[PDB]
Amino acid sequence: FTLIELMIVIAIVGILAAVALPAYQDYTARAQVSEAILLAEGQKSAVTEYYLNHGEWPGDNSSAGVATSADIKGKYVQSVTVANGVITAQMASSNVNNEIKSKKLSLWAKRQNGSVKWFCGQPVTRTTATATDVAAANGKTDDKINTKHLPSTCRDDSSAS
Amino acid sequence: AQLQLVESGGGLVQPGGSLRLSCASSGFRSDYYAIVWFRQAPGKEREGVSCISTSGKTTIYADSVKGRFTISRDNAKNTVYLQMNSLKPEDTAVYYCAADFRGSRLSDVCSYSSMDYWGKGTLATVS
Ligand SMILES: *[C@@H]1O[C@H](C)[C@@H](NC(=O)[C@H](O)CO)[C@H](O)[C@H]1NC(C)=O
Ligand SMILES: *OP(=O)(O)OC[C@H](O)CO
Repeated sequence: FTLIELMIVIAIVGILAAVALPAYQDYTARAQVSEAILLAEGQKSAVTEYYLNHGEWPGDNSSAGVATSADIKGKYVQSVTVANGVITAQMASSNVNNEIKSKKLSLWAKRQNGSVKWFCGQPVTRTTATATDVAAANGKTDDKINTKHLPSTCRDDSSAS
Repeated sequence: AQLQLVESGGGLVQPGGSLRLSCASSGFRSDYYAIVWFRQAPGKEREGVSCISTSGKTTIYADSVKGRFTISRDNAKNTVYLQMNSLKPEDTAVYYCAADFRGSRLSDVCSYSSMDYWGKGTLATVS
């Protein structure tokens, strides 16, 4: 070989040293969202019982017999709120991923003639404790977890039945 | 878990007058409660008048005070106001202020049952 080959080798080494990386932030955000999913999954044992024994969905945390919203905290979750049978979990604000900072996800159920279906996805809201339909959050504050930061099994739409 | 409520603003006014009642609550999480106003006339029993939700976007009234009473909440001063207009001689009673615990600051449930704390009461007579 000669000097040209060595220079080309050095250039190739420099090229390989600085290379683009895939979007690994989305996977980390997906991993961190699972904590809020698990924390919200633990409050459905006290909502279904109230609905079954009273005929209407719980209005607040007091009616469902769960702890205070600000007291349901984890490593990346700061609050879990129950409102008209809808469970909303909010992320933290300081030591989290830059993409799921102060964002919310929902967990609601719809009653069928022989089962009670459960849905997971973006935030939704109800209107009355005796209603059977849900609508979008429309918070106008950009507090919705993006689709890319959710599992493929947790992307239900507000009109799903 | 020792919230206390103080009621002030009562007085004596002629019929057709206006009065402003204020309830001040201090201690721990005072923004997690729903303030409900009661009224007890001599001879009769206690009854509900107005209620306000924790979120502040749900206010209910009584059939006998519809269109004449207004209730507002200001969390900055930790006070809840109840304004009366077009007073009637049949409104002579003692007003009380009490709170109900709701584990959320974004609730919309108002109820007149199962109250926790209470207040001393304020005197309001019209003649
Ligand atoms: C629990 O939440 C219920 C929604 C509420 N019920 C109502 O508001 C009425 O059914 C009118 O919709 C209950 O009063 C709440 N229970 C307690 C103990 O606060
Ligand atoms: O009042 P709640 O428990 O729903 O929480 C309010 C907010 O999330 C502050 O943490």
